[PDB]
Amino acid sequence: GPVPSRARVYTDVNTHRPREYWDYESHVVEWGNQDDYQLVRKLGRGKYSEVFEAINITNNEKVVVKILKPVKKKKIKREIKILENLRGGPNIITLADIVKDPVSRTPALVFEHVNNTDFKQLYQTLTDYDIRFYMYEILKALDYCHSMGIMHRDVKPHNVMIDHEHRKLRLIDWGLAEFYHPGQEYNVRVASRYFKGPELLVDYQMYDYSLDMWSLGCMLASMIFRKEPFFHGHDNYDQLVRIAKVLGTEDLYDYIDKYNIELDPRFNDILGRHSRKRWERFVHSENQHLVSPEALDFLDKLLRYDHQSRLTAREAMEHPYFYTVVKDQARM
Ligand SMILES: Brc1cc2nn[nH]c2cc1Br
Ligand SMILES: Brc1cc2nn[nH]c2cc1Br
Repeated sequence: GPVPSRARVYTDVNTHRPREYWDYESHVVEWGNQDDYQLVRKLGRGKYSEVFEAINITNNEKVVVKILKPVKKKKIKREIKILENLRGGPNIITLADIVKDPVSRTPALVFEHVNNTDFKQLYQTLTDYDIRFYMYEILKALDYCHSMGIMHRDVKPHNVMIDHEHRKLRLIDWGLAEFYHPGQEYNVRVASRYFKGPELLVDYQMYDYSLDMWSLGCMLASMIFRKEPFFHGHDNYDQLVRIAKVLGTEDLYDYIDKYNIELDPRFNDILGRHSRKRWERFVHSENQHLVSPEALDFLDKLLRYDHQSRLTAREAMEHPYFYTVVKDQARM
């Protein structure tokens, strides 16, 4: 059987809180009236999504309304409880209200207004400095939610709303976020293909906060190398092969042996043997301005097979890559 794992940081934070904090199934929701709002327009968030710009009639304030997709209410209360727990945290989207349509009875979340400019639309046109600035901003949100015992699990450019004129950033879509409890085995069918950590791909269930750090690595790699996605798999099996071709197969199989992972039979033929590639392989004339020794050292320390080996959010924030950002923050 597989070898147990525990989080390097924030391991027992939920244990030391009242049951009410994390026992989201016992949470009682006071449902508001969706009649306090009027939808203005549908926000283009993809096919699955049902997000709208709206106006709160009571005070003429712009808001964003997310109509919850028919789901186990377990998941609904989970997203609500996580949002409520993280409310007011650095770069976390603010849940304003919780409502139901009186006729349909369908649940909906009302958020603080933000522009519909997600990071995917801006993150391939950024300067060196701005990549570091916004990465550091994302890291604030990750450290906070992890410090509060929550892993996001869907960290990707599409879930990062950015107001580039006022330099503001919000981490959004907490619908896959879950509370970390040491020993718990989690669902591995979370996150999007290109940002799925190796632990998800080999079906290692006892993962932690460090999942989000892999996803952050994938985003960083994609930005500095101008390669979208960085790991471009056909499916979940070929995704790990794409990773394997960069990180190499030696650390992969070492990782499998360390945690005694029963590797799916399909993987046997498709992985092969590959060297660990030096990051220089991905630098070219059109991306050389975004790539530095500091960026490559930072990237390397996020993208590890072994989830234990990856930088924590706080450790990442104190990496040399962010020195000029930290400096400028204190100046202001
Ligand atoms: Br306002 C509002 C109007 C709606 N029509 N159908 N669903 C709705 C949800 C909200 Br909130
Ligand atoms: Br825009 C937006 C989209 C979201 N998806 N899930 N939560 C969200 C919050 C906002 Br604000």
